[PDB]
Amino acid sequence: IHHPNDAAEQTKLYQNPTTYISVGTSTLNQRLVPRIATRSKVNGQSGR
Amino acid sequence: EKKHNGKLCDLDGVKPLILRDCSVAGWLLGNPMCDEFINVPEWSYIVEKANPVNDLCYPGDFNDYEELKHLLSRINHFEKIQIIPKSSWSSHEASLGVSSACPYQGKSSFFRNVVWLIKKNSTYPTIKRSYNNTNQEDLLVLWGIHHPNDAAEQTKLYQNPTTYISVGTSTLNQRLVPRIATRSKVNGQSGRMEFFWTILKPNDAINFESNGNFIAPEYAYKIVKKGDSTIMKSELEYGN
Amino acid sequence: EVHLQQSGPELVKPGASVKMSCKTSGYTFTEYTIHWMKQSHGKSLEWIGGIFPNNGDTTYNQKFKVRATLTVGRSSSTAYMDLRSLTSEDSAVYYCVRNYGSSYGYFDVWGAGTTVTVSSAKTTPPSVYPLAPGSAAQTNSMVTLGCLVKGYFPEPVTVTWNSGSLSSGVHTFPAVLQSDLYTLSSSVTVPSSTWPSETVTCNVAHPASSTKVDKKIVPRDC
Amino acid sequence: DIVLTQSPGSLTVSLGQRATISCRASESVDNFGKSFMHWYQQKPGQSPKLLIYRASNREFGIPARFNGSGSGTDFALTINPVEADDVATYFCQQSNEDPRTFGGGTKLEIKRADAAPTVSIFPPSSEQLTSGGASVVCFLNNFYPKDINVKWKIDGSERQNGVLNSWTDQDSKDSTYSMSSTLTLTKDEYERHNSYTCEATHKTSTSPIVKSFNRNE
Ligand SMILES: CC(=O)N[C@@H]1[C@@H](O)[C@H](O[C@@H]2O[C@H](CO)[C@H](O)[C@H](O[C@]3(C(=O)O)C[C@H](O)[C@@H](NC(C)=O)[C@H]([C@H](O)[C@H](O)CO)O3)[C@H]2O)[C@@H](CO)O[C@H]1O
Ligand SMILES: *[C@@H]1O[C@H](CO)[C@@H](O[C@@H]2O[C@H](CO)[C@@H](O[C@@H]3O[C@H](CO)[C@@H](O)[C@H](O)[C@@H]3O)[C@H](O)[C@H]2NC(C)=O)[C@H](O)[C@H]1NC(C)=O
Ligand SMILES: *[C@@H]1O[C@H](CO)[C@@H](O)[C@H](O)[C@H]1NC(C)=O
Ligand SMILES: *[C@@H]1O[C@H](CO)[C@@H](O)[C@H](O)[C@H]1NC(C)=O
Repeated sequence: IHHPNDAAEQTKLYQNPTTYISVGTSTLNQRLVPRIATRSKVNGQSGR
Repeated sequence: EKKHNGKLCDLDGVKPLILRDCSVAGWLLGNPMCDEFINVPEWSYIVEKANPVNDLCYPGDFNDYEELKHLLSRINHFEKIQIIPKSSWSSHEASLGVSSACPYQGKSSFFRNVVWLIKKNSTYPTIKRSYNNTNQEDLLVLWGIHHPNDAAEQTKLYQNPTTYISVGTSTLNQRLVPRIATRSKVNGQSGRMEFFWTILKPNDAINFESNGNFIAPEYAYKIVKKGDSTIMKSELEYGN
Repeated sequence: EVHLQQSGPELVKPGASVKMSCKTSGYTFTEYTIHWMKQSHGKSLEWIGGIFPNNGDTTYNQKFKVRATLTVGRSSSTAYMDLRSLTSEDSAVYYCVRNYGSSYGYFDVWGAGTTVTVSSAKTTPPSVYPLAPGSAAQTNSMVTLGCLVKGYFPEPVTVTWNSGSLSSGVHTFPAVLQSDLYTLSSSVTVPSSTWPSETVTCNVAHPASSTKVDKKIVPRDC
Repeated sequence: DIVLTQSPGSLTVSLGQRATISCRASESVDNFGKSFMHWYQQKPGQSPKLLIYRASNREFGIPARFNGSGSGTDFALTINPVEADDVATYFCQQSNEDPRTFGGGTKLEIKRADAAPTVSIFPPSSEQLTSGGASVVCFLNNFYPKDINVKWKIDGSERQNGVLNSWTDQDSKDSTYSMSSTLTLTKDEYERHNSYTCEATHKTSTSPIVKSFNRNE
């Protein structure tokens, strides 16, 4: 899952303001949401 | 050896931190009942009763509470600093954030090391507060989240129907949402507070951002000396 | 805050007994022992003794074991000392402090400090006298004012002017021996334009004699 | 019984230069792995306050300029930098075993630019005549250093009795001293002399500044 730096990037790379990732197998149901925040820069990239 | 003096005194000449009634959660958050444990000097070990009397005055839970107490076993010194000074909140209102669950000379009061921000002029502008740790030693911060009783209160204190709290450091990304529900009344207050904590390494920054239900930190905890200590449970008192 | 008070200044003839007091607040009286010290006009410090309020355990220095006595009243959370066979050697100040550790720790907070003195001499109310500035050397930018206290006993006396409205040029002076009398002077800095536009009054308080003197600095006239 | 000897007795450093204070002990004050010697500071006219406890750790609220190091029998305290708000008397205390003992104290003097004293001559007031006495006093403020001699002239005749000079501590803002030379007098020597003045010699200047007054004015 890619967590963008800010909402500006979210529209820049994915065009969807609110996004979800759903993975479903026989024994795993999972809704994943991107957790946008302001973080420090490690390895030169703020996103995580 | 089957005999003991029966007292509880210092080890190797350094007096232990004897928590009388409040506990680790109460002392670190700054419970108004025990203000004698602020600016505490170096200690040998931490002594707290099995059943503390003044622990988490306002109802709620301390996230990773047992994780933090494990770190306190290896820390022998704590220092308070002005990470985010008060009276710097010119938009949000910091002084009125007081609850009747915490009495202090008959006044409603709150914790010393956290501040409860509420709306001032029927508006709650988003805050982007960041602190960079210039101190060489490791730095400890802690904040909290307020869960209102119902939607009526949410508009009453924060004016934002949907609120979020985002905390971001080098090794922590976190979106927090208020979990409104109908709960029982403990300590006289239905609402609950879930406090968090994290360790800030030197030359690292922690960024806060929220538009409601936020509890900004007031004093941060330096980690000066790291040694060996234990958090023992006993009802004994100092014996000199 | 763990601020500790004491009693006021004490006067007594030599050979009698005195009883000083120390008030504790803002912290648990049982945990921390209370110690006492003596300072002879700032030359050095000796440790007198300490008392443990939890069980009344007392320890003393061999220099004062003969006459020093320490007692604590848990009900009032106060500590007292008793002195026996007072002598002019004992004319000094004393400090009420709390030791943080247990015979190895340090003294964290110190009290205000109660000074004592012994003399056969009775007490004398203070007498303040006017001290007007010179009318010859009058600079339009700078002028000095003061009033001197003469003939009082014993120490100390606190002085403040205009209810402490000004604290820029406040200069106080220690008293000097003169025929076993105690005298001191004080002076502040005031702009020339502001004087005598507003009234100036220097006030002296003597707790021993309970005298409150209100005095007005009259300008000098040729 | 550890006896503490502290040297130098009086330390003098201007603003900004490291100030090292040291004291030694008879036997070692180190036990249980940590040396138990505490450093105390007493500002003039104030109760002493703790600076350094256990000779290494610094109390909260004490600025980080105060550094203390030591081991065994010798311990040192260093202050970087030094400003006007540092004049006080410093003590080192041991706590290895009772009784506790203190050092001999150390005044911390401050070096600065020399200042010419502001002498002003004052006549005795009329209220003093009613009391039956007399007192003419000479005021000397804002000068440096403390080394000064005050002199009295009585109609061109040097006089020496009744000299009352009161010293004072160094100021915490501009680091200057103040003087007040008081001459007690009464009704059998004041009414036979007319000229009274005070002159103070100082290394800052060359000639003694003279301020004089006369009764018939
Ligand atoms: C007993 C009962 O619930 N009946 C209500 C009575 O509570 C109500 O008064 C208000 O009710 C709310 C909801 O519980 C709180 O109890 C209010 O108390 C305060 C508090 O003292 O804790 C006031 C305080 O000022 C509040 N904090 C802020 C930021 O202002 C806190 C805080 O909002 C809550 O703790 C979080 O949920 O609440 C109390 O005044 C009265 C009046 O409406 O009506 C009775 O029927
Ligand atoms: C918190 O603040 C500190 C200091 O303010 C930040 O330190 C930064 O560290 C880097 C790496 O050393 C510095 O880069 C280098 O700076 C020097 C001097 O400017 C320059 O000559 C080099 O070419 C290189 O660019 C950076 O300048 C420095 N930041 C400063 C001095 O402001 C630290 O990064 C901050 N924390 C976070 C999370 O950003
Ligand atoms: C709130 O803002 C309005 C302007 O929109 C202003 O007139 C009012 O005085 C403000 N409230 C307070 C308490 O200042
Ligand atoms: C104090 O100085 C000593 C050596 O003089 C040094 O080892 C130590 O790190 C210094 N302490 C602080 C806190 O700067």
